Parts: sequence; structure tokens; C-alpha cells
Amino acid sequence: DDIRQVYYRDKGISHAKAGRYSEAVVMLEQVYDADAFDVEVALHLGIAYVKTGAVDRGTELLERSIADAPDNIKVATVLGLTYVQVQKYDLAVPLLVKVAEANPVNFNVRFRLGVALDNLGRFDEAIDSFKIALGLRPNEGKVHRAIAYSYEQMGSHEEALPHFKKANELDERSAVELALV
Repeated sequence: DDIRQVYYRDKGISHAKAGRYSEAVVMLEQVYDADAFDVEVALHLGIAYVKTGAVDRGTELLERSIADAPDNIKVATVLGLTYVQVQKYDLAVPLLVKVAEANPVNFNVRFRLGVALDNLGRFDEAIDSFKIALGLRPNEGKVHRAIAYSYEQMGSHEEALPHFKKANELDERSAVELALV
């Protein structure tokens, strides 16, 4: 059975890495096995299941993966980001903390970590994360806006206002620039 397993594994992972998610599901389903667990197969089929609309199914494979390989950052990134997308903000936080510590130049991860924290009512911590994201991309208007909103939710209107104004200044630079390309 090994020749057969390795055929569907290699072909499936190839499809998934190329963005051929549907063909990745078709192939990797024929090798994935919960008892003889393989993290690279579970990761790619998880990705493929989320991309093709089986988001609960996919996240469950990613959860089984992160249980088997707790320090795998590529799993943690997918799964943490996917949690924010379905508002499982509380599960998202520990994964995104760990990914941000390992890849400190990943803007999206730090941004979504802030969003998760803000949703959980941890406004000072969200702001901390938003400020680190802003260090990475200081011309991101959405980050000042997110920081303004977290302040406002604490009743810190004085600290919010300069952030709203800066976000507006930056959004004017940005969306106009993109439309002129």
C-alpha cells in the first residue's frame, strides 16, 4: 500500500501548494488517516477543506495537527487566522502570540491578533499589538483606526481623536494612490 499512499500524498500536497485546492481534497482524502497521522497531509488537506468551504472540517484537521506538532508555525498561522475569520477569538490568541513571536515581521498576524484582543474586550493589549503592527507598516490607516476604536471603547476620547485624524490622512494617501496605478 506504500506506493499508493506516496502517490496521493505527493500529488495532493503539490496541488495544495499550487492553489489547486479542489484537486488537493480529491487526492489527500485518499491518504489521510487519523490513526497513522501525517502532519503535512493534515495541514494541506485542512487548508484545502477551508478553501473549498468545509471550514469546520478543515479546522478540525488543523487542530489535530497542532496537537501532534505543537510548535509548527505554518499550522499555527493557518489555524489562528482561520479562528479570527470565524470569531473564535479566544482560540486565536495563543496561536497568534506564538506565531508573532516566531515571525516578528508578519503584519497580518499581529494585526489580527489585535483584532482578536479588541473583540475579547482586552483593549490595552489590543492597542499594544496595533502599535507593533504600525511599526511594521506605519502608513496603514486601518491600524490607526483600530487603535482609535479601542481607545474610544475605554472612554479615552482624547487619545482616540489623533488616531482617527491620522487614519483619515493615511486613507487619503493610500486609496487614491492605488486608484492612480
